[PDB]
Amino acid sequence: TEIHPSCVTRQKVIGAGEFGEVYKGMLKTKEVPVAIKTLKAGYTEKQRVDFLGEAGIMGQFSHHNIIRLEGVISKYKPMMIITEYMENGALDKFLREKDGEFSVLQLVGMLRGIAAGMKYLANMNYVHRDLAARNILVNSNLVCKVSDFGLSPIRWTAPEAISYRKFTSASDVWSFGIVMWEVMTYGERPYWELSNHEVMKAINDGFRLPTPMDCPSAIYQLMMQCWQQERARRPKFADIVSILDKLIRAPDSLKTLADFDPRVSIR
Ligand SMILES: Cc1ccc(C(=O)Nc2cccc(C(F)(F)F)c2)cc1Nc1nc(-c2cccnc2)nc2c1cnn2C
Repeated sequence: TEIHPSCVTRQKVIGAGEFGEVYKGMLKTKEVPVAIKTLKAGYTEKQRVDFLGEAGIMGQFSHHNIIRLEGVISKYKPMMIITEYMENGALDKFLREKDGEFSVLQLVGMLRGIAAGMKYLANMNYVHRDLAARNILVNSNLVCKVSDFGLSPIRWTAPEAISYRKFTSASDVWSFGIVMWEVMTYGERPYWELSNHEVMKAINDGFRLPTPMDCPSAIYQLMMQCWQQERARRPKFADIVSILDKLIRAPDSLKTLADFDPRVSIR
């Protein structure tokens, strides 16, 4: 959809872009709130291709858990990508600002949503490469929409994508496992203070993130299987969506928690 510049008003700056700013604003069709990514004058050929390519793929995406493209401005400068505005913003910040305020069923439902959007992207043969809670937006219905703000990560990346740039939907499944851990922990930093290199050496040496507090056994088992070293052994996003859907629809299944590895405090 081509949007006319007269239908768009920018208000706030809310981020930075490839060669532009990200704004909040209002779109006419009263006025829907929207987010606006601009491509400022002097952008390169390559930048133009990535910008309008991004706009095109977003326009072909149509799924509940994928950021919805309101429209594009391509015939006027600056060029713009206009999406629905997501009131609660990015999931990582959102969960960190709302620590403990959600039920396990709400959290697992946020994970089903993300995994559904990811299954859709993998099925459309789109490799995300930067799946993290910082790239997931949350609307006022707690509905998670996969997005990409393109500031690209090691900690969320599969070992083969690190080691030799093999980015696939199986590498996105690894990232999704990290996202599961981010969610169930209310936005804790994966591996905490380990450096990037220490994170790579811990993974390749077989360490995996431990269980979040208050995490259903089935949810930890699932993220653990997203972190298989052998990429062919990881669940497909269809497997993930399926398991999450069955857990949610039979919610007692989430009452069995995985053990939490503590630290001492004694009577
Ligand atoms: C304005 C905008 C422009 C682009 C995208 C986006 O996600 N594009 C994209 C690119 C590749 C792949 C995919 C995917 F497959 F994953 F879907 C999406 C999202 C937004 N919308 C927003 N951006 C930002 C934003 C914030 C900071 C930096 N960049 C962007 N904040 C927003 C919104 C909507 N609400 N809010 C709060």
